[PDB]
Amino acid sequence: KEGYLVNKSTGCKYGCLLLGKNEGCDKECKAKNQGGSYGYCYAFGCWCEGLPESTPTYPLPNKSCS
Repeated sequence: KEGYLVNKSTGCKYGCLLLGKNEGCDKECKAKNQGGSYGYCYAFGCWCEGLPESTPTYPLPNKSCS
């Protein structure tokens, strides 16, 4: 399961504006905690491809955000 970097506390995904493979997004989306294989900007959200079934994906099952 892939998906945006949804903040595990607020349920707010880390949204981009500049779509495609964002370098900054790559850093967070393909970060250690994330474990993803790819990190880019889908619909102004950090879409982490290669994501574990353990890594939460927007939106959170606790809280929602924009």
